[PDB]
Amino acid sequence: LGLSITGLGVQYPPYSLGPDAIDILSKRYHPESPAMKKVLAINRYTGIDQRSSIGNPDHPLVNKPNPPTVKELHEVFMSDGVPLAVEASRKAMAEARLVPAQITHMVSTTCTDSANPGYDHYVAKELGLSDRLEKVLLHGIGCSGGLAALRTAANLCLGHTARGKPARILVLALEVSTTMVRSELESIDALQETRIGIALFSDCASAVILSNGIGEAPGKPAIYDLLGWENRVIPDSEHDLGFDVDPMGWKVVLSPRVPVLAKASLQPTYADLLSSLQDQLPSSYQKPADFDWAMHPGGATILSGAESAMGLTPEHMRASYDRYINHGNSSSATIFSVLNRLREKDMDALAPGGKVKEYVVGCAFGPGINVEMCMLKRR
Amino acid sequence: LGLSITGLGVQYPPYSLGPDAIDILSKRYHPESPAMKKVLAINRYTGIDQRSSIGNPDHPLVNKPNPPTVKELHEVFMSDGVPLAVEASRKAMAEARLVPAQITHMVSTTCTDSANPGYDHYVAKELGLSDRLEKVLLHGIGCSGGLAALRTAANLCLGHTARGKPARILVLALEVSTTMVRSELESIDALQETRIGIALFSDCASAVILSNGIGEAPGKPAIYDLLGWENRVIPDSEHDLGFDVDPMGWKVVLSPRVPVLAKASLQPTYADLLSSLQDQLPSSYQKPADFDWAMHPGGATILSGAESAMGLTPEHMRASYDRYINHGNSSSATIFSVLNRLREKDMDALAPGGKVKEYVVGCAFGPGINVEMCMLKRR
Ligand SMILES: CCCCCCCCCCCCCCCCCCCC(=O)O
Repeated sequence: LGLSITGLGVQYPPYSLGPDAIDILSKRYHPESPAMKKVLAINRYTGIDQRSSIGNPDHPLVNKPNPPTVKELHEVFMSDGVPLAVEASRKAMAEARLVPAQITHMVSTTCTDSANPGYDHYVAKELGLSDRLEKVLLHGIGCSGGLAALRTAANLCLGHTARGKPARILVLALEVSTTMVRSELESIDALQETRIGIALFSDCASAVILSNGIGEAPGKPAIYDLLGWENRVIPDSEHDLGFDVDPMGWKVVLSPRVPVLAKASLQPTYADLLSSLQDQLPSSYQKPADFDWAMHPGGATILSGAESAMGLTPEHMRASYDRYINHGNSSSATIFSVLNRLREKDMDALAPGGKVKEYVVGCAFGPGINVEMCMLKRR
Repeated sequence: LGLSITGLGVQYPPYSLGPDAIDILSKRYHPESPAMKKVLAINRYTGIDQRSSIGNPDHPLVNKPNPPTVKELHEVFMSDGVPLAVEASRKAMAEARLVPAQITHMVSTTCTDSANPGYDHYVAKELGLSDRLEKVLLHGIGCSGGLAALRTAANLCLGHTARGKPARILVLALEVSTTMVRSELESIDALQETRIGIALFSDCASAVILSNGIGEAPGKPAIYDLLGWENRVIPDSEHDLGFDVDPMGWKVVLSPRVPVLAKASLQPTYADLLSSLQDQLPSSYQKPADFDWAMHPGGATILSGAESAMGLTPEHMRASYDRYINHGNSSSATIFSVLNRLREKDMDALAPGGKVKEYVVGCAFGPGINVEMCMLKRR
């Protein structure tokens, strides 16, 4: 295929918040109620130690009499979110040793903004990218966005390959979820339903460069080679997982069924992934535990579910646990943060069998329910 | 390249709104004011006779004490817009002689909805498309979306060509703008600014099937072959055109510069398009007047601007005027409606000098400002 990730960059925002950040804001704006009690309790059962945020509980946006409107949310997405995407993209470009003029496409995603021009326009502008740049801003897909953007970039790379053209694609995910805290609080208080969104999600931008190899001076270094991918939708599961537009932003839909449906989808999707490319793999990469696993940490039960279904230890998904515990679920931006972390020396120390694996399965689930899986070779 | 459009389908909603529709609603919900007076005057000089709509001025969505919220807008996008998209897609597939299992990708666009799962998920499910379908839902681009989606589908088709696989891509645009009438009325009244969007925009869904030829019969019919494409961003023009998310939907941004910038972009974009394919065109197809022009009718001065810049008659853009006069500006869905109409016998009889052209230039502009242009060969 000639497809390789030649750079990765991750930018988390300045603030790191413990579980009491939610308690502070809840107390400030709502009297205690049964549903709030339940959710405040759940906020402490996730296994997330700290979450990344563009701000703290005293930020003016979330301290109005009302939750901020979707317009007010957009304003902060641009002032505090966009800067993170530019820095993540610069880092990925620096690692890949590419200059702005060499970027041929950009595939971006977010589920926590709506805008025309889209946020990718402003990022490309700050990076000084070409006025001829081909851009894709994906919408509709939430947490599976990082891998869906990577898969989309792969297809686009191969389109240029078919024409004998160099392709260097900036693949970007930016999520700013923590600003919707007051919206979720209002829904919990007024509707008295146990909405677990406030407990899970955080802010982040992450980027990789995907190259089709054409035009590279030979023997050029890469971090991962992209070998293959699979994608599926789980039937009759639209009502289980979603993010509905609202004058207050977007409202989380997240049912108890989600981690059950996700776990059941793992084994047959992995089978299809592996069968499409097994003849490219060595004898030491045959069963799920032989690989390192870059799982999107959608929640604690996704990780324990995956360990259970595939027969893995936590250390097989060490970088996933690392991001989840220390940063929380940053939706589409999390997966590239995981792949970035996985190749660092202190994750190497924790490799199952004392063997850092040459092959990595990536996996993510999102609204649909959409399942995304990919196979990487780590150089 | 082996790329062709093998089917097209267009579905307008049943209702047609004359210039009185805006008068009815404004009088019902707002006092007389200078800004309202100006907009009501301008409305009658747009060059539009009728605008296609999912409803009439007595629709309950637009007759509440306040404008509908973006949540209420989504509900109607889903109930009234999605069925148009399913039917436009069905018709494109029918002309292409394809069954649901043959569709390998879907590339969709809208700027008048935000949802997760996006509207494309629900359209694909209604059509019975594959659980393995690769989907792209574009955001951030508004009116240029039809051609951006076509261009994106072109790169994706070629991705499959690189692997020797068949690609048949459903390319879909759906816009429902008429529902934001109370939002724009409120802005005109409140801000006392002459906002002309209310007078221009309408509702439509349109779709094409783009094929990469692999596994097609030798010399398989098509309606158009896709020969090439160009895309550019006009620098320093983000403020000139846009669609900002808001509790009441999205608010139109439009400066006086737009017609001049659009007009001025034609010559260099066209020159680049043609330079990239000079020895694929006959010498009888060199200057703009040599081609038929499928121009996105953004407004009357866009069509007249193009005539002036490029030395064309109104009949060079006959299908563009036909859509504009009779249906209004349906944003991203308009271009495929124009391309569908252009090939009808009725438009043939109005060709410049009675010469129906073998090559068609498609052109659209949207927020960015993004310019898109493509070269089609008509069969
Ligand atoms: C800026 C001030 C910081 C305030 C305290 C920080 C705590 C914030 C709680 C997080 C709110 C979560 C809102 C849910 C976002 C959902 C993301 C997409 C999920 C999906 O794809 O369905």
